[PDB]
Amino acid sequence: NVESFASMLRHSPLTQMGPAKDKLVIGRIFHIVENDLYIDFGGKFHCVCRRPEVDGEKYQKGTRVRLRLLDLELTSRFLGATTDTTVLEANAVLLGIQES
Amino acid sequence: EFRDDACRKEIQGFLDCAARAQEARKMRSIQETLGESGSLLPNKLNKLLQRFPNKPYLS
Repeated sequence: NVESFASMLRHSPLTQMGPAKDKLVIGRIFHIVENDLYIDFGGKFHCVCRRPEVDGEKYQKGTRVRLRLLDLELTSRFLGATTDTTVLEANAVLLGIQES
Repeated sequence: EFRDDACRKEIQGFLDCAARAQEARKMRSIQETLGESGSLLPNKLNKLLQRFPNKPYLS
């Protein structure tokens, strides 16, 4: 009884989410540069969000925040290009801090 | 009849305008160009563009 990859993919939380547009997820802040917060929400790419002005002091390393995903990966194909231009980051809108 | 005594007020108005125009021109040519007001400068924009170059070929 060995779980196959298709079984792993089907039951994974990312797969059952469906489209990533307008989905509330929880991410973890791992790297902070000035006011730019790098938040990883379990996807392939992290998301960069500006530090909110209302409560910017609480946003630190390891803090868990709430995100509204807009795109797992930002790509777009421009004029004359043979492949999409990838930013190697995700697009999300910062909402607040997750509290239990 | 080109007498400056009777035209003191109007002369000063033109003289003041030249002072403002000269100062604004120097500020616009120096401070505004260096201040990067408005759109991003082409020198800084080209650095961003070359970070993601357009590829019309296959690699």
